[PDB]
Amino acid sequence: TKQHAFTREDLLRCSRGELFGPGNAQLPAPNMLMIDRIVHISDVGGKYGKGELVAELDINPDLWFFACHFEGDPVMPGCLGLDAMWQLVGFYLGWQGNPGRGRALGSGEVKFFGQVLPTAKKVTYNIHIKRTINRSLVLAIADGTVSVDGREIYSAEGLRVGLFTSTF
Amino acid sequence: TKQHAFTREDLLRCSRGELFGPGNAQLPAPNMLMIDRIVHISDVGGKYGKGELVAELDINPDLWFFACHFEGDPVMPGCLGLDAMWQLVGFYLGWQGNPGRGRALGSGEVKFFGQVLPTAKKVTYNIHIKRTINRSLVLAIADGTVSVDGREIYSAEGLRVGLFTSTDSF
Ligand SMILES: CCCCCSc1ncn[nH]1
Ligand SMILES: CCCCCSc1ncn[nH]1
Repeated sequence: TKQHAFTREDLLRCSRGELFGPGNAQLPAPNMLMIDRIVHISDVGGKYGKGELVAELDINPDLWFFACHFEGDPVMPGCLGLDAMWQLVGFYLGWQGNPGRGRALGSGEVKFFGQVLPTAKKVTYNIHIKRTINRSLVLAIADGTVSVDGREIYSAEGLRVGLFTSTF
Repeated sequence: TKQHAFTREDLLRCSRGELFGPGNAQLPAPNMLMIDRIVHISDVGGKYGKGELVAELDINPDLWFFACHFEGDPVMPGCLGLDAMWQLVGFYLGWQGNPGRGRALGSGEVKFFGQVLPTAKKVTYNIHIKRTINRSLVLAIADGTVSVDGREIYSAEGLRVGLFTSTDSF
């Protein structure tokens, strides 16, 4: 029943609410959307055996955030790479067929120890689903890392995203 | 260490690199800047006795992020409120007179347990500096909370921001 890779246009469709349906998970649209394509997604395998996503974002100097962050010293904001990981975990929940709107619930340790310059080519996200809880509220817990051109730069442990039937 | 409150235009000046000077801390400019004003900043008091910042962001429905996040369900992204806390801690380091460019280093527990709708009036940030380290790299550790119209919605423990001179590597 399941598609395992998505193009930018599949994601934009999701952003309109047309991939998972109305009242279900949506990715944000530009300029908040931090994913160009989902290269792989399954509910088996991964670090913990409970699924995995691999996603990419193409970089070029003209990306909007580089001009305002910072003047004379462009660099992609860490919060945006962080948010991509939440975006992806949300996407995963909706992709599993669960109903409701997505909201990030937070995380454990987050680390930034590198940066994305405008001279980079591609950012890649790797997410490992640790647990899904299907009680009175439905939620996913995952670890994620963000890499730029092969090199690992951010990490986030215990990312939490939850789904809300009635919008918190 | 002298001025204890800043206006939006002080912050835009900072964003140009004209408040703390070249090679020192800068806030980002719009649309990444998540602060309209810093209502209070000192290096004494706060939760831990090592300083405090209180800052505000005015909300209105036409803020850019509401239109793309999400279509049919606008809500301020949590990462942006989070980033405001890092922006503020960075600002604090430069305001103390330390040299170097700011980079968020991460945090411990982050919690989102409410939201900012476009019908809100004002987001307020409260940051408590826990520790500053002035070793070979200079950095600040702080807890912060984000509130909307009086109500507490996000919290971040162990926010870390560090300063990087022209010799310091990333
Ligand atoms: C203090 C302003 C927060 C923006 C910096 S985001 C960042 N990228 C790599 N490290 N940190
Ligand atoms: C499902 C997409 C993940 C982004 C939700 S961002 C958020 N807004 C208020 N709390 N958290």
